[PDB]
Amino acid sequence: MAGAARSLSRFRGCLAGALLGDCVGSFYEVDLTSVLRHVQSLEPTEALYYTDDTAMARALVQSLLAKEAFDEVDMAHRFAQEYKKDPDRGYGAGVVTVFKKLLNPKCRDVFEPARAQFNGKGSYGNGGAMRVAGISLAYSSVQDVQKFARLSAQLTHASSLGYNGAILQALAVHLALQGESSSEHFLKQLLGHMEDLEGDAQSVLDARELGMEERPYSSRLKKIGELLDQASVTREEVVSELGNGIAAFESVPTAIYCFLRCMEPDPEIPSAFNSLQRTLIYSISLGGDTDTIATMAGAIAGAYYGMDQVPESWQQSCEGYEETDILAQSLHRVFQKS
Ligand SMILES: Nc1ncnc2c1ncn2[C@@H]1O[C@H](COP(=O)(O)OP(=O)(O)O)[C@@H](O)[C@H]1O
Ligand SMILES: [Mg+2]
Repeated sequence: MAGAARSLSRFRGCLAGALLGDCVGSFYEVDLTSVLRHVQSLEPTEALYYTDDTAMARALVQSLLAKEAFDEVDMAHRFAQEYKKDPDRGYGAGVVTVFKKLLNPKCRDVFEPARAQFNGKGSYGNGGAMRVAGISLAYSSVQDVQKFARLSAQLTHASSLGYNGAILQALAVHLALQGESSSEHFLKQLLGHMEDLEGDAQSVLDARELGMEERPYSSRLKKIGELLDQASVTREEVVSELGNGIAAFESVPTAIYCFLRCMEPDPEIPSAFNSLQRTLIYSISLGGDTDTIATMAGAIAGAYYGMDQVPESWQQSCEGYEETDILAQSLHRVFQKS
């Protein structure tokens, strides 16, 4: 079991969970039967490549470790150089333009490329959120998590839909690292934070311009509360109400739903699977952007259940699982230990 709030086990389980989500989810980038069939093939060697989700998470974490702090110039450069070195990881069509501009040594304003995206409105993709878990490992306070989730996200994702998705994901990880909670209290804390954020005029403006409801993440969290109280919620219901898409708004709430729903056993998923495995399986069964939804659900679940629920056979199937683990331990030593 995962032990105290912000334990080493929780740190390790968080990054391993994210890696598992990316690697296993990537196979389907779908039905529950087919997923269950496919995961049997993990049972008894870095055979599953990671994608942009992990590549960016690793750069983000390496920046934090390098500076023992957030440094936007260092982080932007690490993202750009990681892309330069290994461009075929499955980066979004939009965000590669950001990396190209950052690679220009004349670029001394590292937030400006992201702001120019999509006719100056910014990306609303889930790429800011997919990599953000490291932020919550580095920072314990809600205040710092919000601040640095936003800043890290804004390096590529300047739309409030994009960066607020990243904050929500980081807040979910923040909470999961604290250990045992009712699903009620977990969801309620998230709702409260997003209601606070969606009172800001930039959030209200971005939402209105995109033709959405007035406080979008808040509305989705309320929907999650309803779904968690509803009988026999089907994949159709989840996907139609929450989404399974590349947009942050259609993937971050979904990931959180998968975590909360899978806190309890489910007779549709064999009992031999543990809670972390169940969460990953369920999230992939939703289809769509299985890679990023599973990566995000995995980060939350990993933080909550800890490393003892990370199956060696799954973990050792993933490219770079040892590097991922070292980074988690390093985050714990530098920012959690003294
Ligand atoms: N403001 C936007 N207008 C139109 N499409 C967008 C917008 N923001 C994101 N997208 C879509 O989402 C995709 C992924 O976003 P992008 O920022 O490239 O990468 P990431 O997957 O890292 O979020 C884009 O290639 C595009 O298809
Ligand atoms: Mg990916």
